[PDB]
Amino acid sequence: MNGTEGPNFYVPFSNKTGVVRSPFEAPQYYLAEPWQFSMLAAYMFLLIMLGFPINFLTLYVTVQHKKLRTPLNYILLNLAVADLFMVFGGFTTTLYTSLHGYFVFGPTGCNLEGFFATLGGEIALWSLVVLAIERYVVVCKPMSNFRFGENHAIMGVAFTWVMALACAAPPLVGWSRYIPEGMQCSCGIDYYTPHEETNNESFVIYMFVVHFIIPLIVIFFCYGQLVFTVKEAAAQQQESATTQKAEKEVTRMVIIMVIAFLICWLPYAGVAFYIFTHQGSDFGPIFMTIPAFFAKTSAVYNPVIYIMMNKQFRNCMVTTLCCGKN
Amino acid sequence: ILENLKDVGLF
Ligand SMILES: *[C@@H]1O[C@H](CO)[C@@H](O[C@@H]2O[C@H](CO)[C@@H](O[C@@H]3O[C@H](CO)[C@@H](O)[C@H](O[C@H]4O[C@H](CO)[C@@H](O)[C@H](O)[C@@H]4O)[C@@H]3O)[C@H](O)[C@H]2NC(C)=O)[C@H](O)[C@H]1NC(C)=O
Ligand SMILES: OC[C@H]1O[C@H](O[C@H]2O[C@H](CO)[C@@H](O)[C@H](O)[C@H]2O)[C@H](O)[C@@H](O)[C@@H]1O
Ligand SMILES: *C/C=C(C)/C=C/C=C(C)/C=C/C1=C(C)CCCC1(C)C
Ligand SMILES: CCCCCCCCO[C@@H]1O[C@H](CO)[C@@H](O)[C@H](O)[C@H]1O
Ligand SMILES: CCCCCCCCO[C@@H]1O[C@H](CO)[C@@H](O)[C@H](O)[C@H]1O
Ligand SMILES: *C(=O)CCCCCCCCCCCCCCC
Ligand SMILES: *[C@@H]1O[C@H](CO)[C@@H](O)[C@H](O)[C@H]1NC(C)=O
Repeated sequence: MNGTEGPNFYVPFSNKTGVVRSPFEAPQYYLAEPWQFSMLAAYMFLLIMLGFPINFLTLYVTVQHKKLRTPLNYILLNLAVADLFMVFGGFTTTLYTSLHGYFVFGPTGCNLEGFFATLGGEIALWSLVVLAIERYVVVCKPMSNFRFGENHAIMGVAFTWVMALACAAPPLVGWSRYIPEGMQCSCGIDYYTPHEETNNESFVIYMFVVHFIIPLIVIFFCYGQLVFTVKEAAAQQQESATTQKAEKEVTRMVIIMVIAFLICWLPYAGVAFYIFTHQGSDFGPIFMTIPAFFAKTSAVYNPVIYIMMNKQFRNCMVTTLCCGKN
Repeated sequence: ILENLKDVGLF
């Protein structure tokens, strides 16, 4: 034995020496040194100091630059809101708790923080998907006489919020549950504990299939198509230097977007899969924090890729950051 | 492609 179970938590440390306390009641300095808790807090601090400005600016610059307010940008704004949910639901809370050494807000707080952090990360996830779809639709033109307009943009946004609730909401009402994770200072979805009363096993399969494999398939198909369309277009138009550049830039971007989606979610999926395949294993509190590190950091790198690296947003951001103009 | 690539912020 190497864990310690409680009514609604799973401390990844054996109580054979009797030192384990509830992660809702007292510091967990026995499953990690106090300094490592400070580094946890340091990391949440970084993600805020970088994460909030990047994502807030994205909304701000949109309020003040007409040209950004197009239907094809809605999903990107959406991405930025998702990131902020992660910032204020997840990151700030975790900065606060890590410095106490445990999840001082109790089980209900655990349900709130876990819900908003998950909602955030999930809306972001499905945004990145919807965006690949919209790009495929607009560029690959797989539908005769179709024009992407405001209404589709809205459906796309609504679709992400529905898919995200499809993930964050069940654990609030019986299908899986939220419980402190890693170092017990933040709450996630229980995907590593065989907990029958809530049906964790079927939920983990559902998550992996509907919320990882599907997204992965849809992204790969769409951007694969796009890279295909663009390679072909350029080959049939080699007299155009510009078209040759677009083909190269678009290919580079797709490699960055796909690799970036992997880095962000592969760890959660990889780890989840291993625990499912190797039922009951010694997994430490720090190692269980790794998948979170990869996902949560996307609140910074996603907007770098999808906003800062977007020519339009960038210019507007530079103009706004440099006072009047530049 | 070019206009569309601009619209979706990819070029
Ligand atoms: C990890 O292991 C430790 C050790 O097993 C465990 O901590 C222990 O929890 C029990 C209660 O579940 C504590 O027992 C109490 O001892 C104190 C003595 O001061 C009493 O206040 C408690 O009340 C008892 O006696 C009363 C008689 O007047 C009764 O009215 C009452 O119903 C109780 O019988 C109780 O005896 C024990 O002290 C701790 N031990 C340590 C070392 O902390 C811990 O809970 C485990 N961790 C997890 C997460 O489960
Ligand atoms: O030049 C941009 C004009 O439109 C802005 O707002 C638009 O944003 C969305 C269109 O995709 C819709 O929500 C809204 O109905 C549009 O009007 C801005 O409000 C206008 O003042 C600008 O002239
Ligand atoms: C602060 C931490 C957050 C927002 C973590 C969110 C994690 C998920 C929504 C995880 C999802 C998945 C699993 C639980 C396992 C299977 C694969 C995923 C990635 C869809
Ligand atoms: C965000 C919290 C992680 C801080 C990074 C340090 C973790 C890796 O560092 C090692 O981890 C072990 C933990 O059991 C310790 O026993 C070692 O002393 C420590 O060097
Ligand atoms: C960014 C805002 C910082 C929040 C202040 C965190 C206060 C931590 O509170 C600490 O919790 C300890 C448990 O480890 C207690 O022993 C002490 O009461 C206290 O010093
Ligand atoms: C309009 O033209 C005036 C804005 C020019 C500001 C230039 C100053 C750069 C400040 C960078 C901030 C880095 C500090 C990060 C804190 C850790
Ligand atoms: C827990 O602890 C040990 C590591 O010392 C591990 O090898 C073992 O497989 C784990 N046991 C259970 C029952 O999960």
